[PDB]
Amino acid sequence: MLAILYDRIRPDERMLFERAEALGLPYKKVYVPALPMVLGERPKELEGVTVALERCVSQSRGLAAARYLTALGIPVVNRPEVIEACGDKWATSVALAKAGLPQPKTALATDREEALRLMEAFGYPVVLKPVIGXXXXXXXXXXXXXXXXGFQHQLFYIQEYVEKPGRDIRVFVVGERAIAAIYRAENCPLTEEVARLSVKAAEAVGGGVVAVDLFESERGLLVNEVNHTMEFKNSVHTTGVDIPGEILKYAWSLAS
Amino acid sequence: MLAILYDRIRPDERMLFERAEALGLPYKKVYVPALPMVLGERPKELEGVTVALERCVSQSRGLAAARYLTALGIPVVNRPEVIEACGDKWATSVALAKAGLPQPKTALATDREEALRLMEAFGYPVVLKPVIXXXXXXXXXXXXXXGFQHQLFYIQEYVEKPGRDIRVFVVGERAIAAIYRAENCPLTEEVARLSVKAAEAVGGGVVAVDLFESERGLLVNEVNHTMEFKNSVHTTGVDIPGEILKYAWSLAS
Ligand SMILES: Nc1ncnc2c1ncn2[C@@H]1O[C@H](COP(=O)(O)OP(=O)(O)O)[C@@H](O)[C@H]1O
Ligand SMILES: Nc1ncnc2c1ncn2[C@@H]1O[C@H](COP(=O)(O)OP(=O)(O)O)[C@@H](O)[C@H]1O
Repeated sequence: MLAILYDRIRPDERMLFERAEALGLPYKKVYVPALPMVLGERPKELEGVTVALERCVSQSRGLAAARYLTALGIPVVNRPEVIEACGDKWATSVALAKAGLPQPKTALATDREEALRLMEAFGYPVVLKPVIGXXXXXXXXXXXXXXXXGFQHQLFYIQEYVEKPGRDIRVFVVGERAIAAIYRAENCPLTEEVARLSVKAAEAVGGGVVAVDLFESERGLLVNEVNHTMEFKNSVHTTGVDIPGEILKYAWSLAS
Repeated sequence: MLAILYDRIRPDERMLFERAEALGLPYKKVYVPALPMVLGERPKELEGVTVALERCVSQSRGLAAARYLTALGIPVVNRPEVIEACGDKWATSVALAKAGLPQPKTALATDREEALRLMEAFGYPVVLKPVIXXXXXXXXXXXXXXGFQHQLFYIQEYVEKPGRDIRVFVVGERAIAAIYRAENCPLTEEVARLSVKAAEAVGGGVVAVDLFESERGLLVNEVNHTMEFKNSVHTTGVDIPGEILKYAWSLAS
């Protein structure tokens, strides 16, 4: 049977429970915070589980649990590798580059002084984002100011400022299919071009269930971010697609 | 040519430079803190580099650079996957479990209350370590002490050790030396075999495997991605640096 791992119940999780009940798909709810994860001994709460859907709000918690499941030999929708490859912007941009996919000119610095040289070499304005878990720099003074105020110790994610003739698009990918999209809201009727780029980006980080955010730039479509635990409460009505049901079925088909 | 990535120069790095010079192995030093890492455009400092040895003291820095090198299509000794699989104790224990290797009974909690239940279920005394260093005597001590590593508690059983801790230096598919954490521990087929498998379990490459000689036999404790060896060279009389440089150079691409 299917196991839905969670910590805080959001409308998205609520919708997941309801669809599984209507679909007649065997499952059980598993509250992670209280789950004993001892290597070598399967917990009572996991008795009879053949596949799991990792739905925790906390990234660190969700990744730790996903890793435990792989140790118990239970398949988990969105493998550890995918979850970490997504929550780390530098990890994600590196994967898109290796896969030869289009994205904004991007760079990384490991100290404050090097960050400045790059921003200067890029030319203002420029953007700076946190590597884990959002600001346009106007000039050198603003740069210095922002830079002053685990594996993510002193890292600076620098990106070019993109001019956008169109609105940002968000595509919901399930396995090898793009099933819905929106303008970040109106429904964005999927086109073969958008669908194609989205699936490749999903594949570039390892496959699974992700939401790909794109920019409609003057250079064309560019990949911006890839999320490992997509939110969709509003998107269901906006697009009219049964996002939760598609997610549950995909997961169930990997049962082992 | 080979590229040695570094930030702070320690005796270990000093020894690496010297051995490369004596071996007649083409290389160049690369100061990471000042290296421009822009996706899509290879830096001047990397011109002519066919393979790299990641030697930064900072983990976050070393891992970020190793990733960049994979994007430029340059092989790096100790791939990103190995580096992170090593610097994360929960990640490393999970990998040893999947490979069916012996280790101390281990568990992980995601909140303070669950940590206590486990310590209690394990029985005192118990050990607690940072995921990325303290023995708990009883419940009172437990209560007192209590990015992707937010609020995680690594709990391990207290192991009785009739022997001394051993450290093995693994290069590829070979265990080349060992020591008692110091005397030289003449490698035995048993120790060498367990060490190579642990190295393979996290992805392979160049690592140091620390073992416990417990009452249940040999148990794997930790696997380090950037092994230190200045003292070990004399203690064991083995050319650790030269073995490391050759291994890397053989992966040239
Ligand atoms: N490099 C960039 N150039 C111009 N605008 C950007 C850039 N990166 C992000 N933005 C803008 O920042 C906002 C959201 O940024 P982001 O941190 O990437 O999160 P998300 O896109 O998932 O909401 C959007 O309005 C987006 O268009
Ligand atoms: N589970 C354990 N039981 C008893 N002693 C331990 C245990 N884990 C670690 N130690 C002791 O802790 C010290 C070092 O611990 P550790 O954090 O694993 O780093 P390292 O072994 O790489 O030096 C050693 O004296 C070791 O024997």
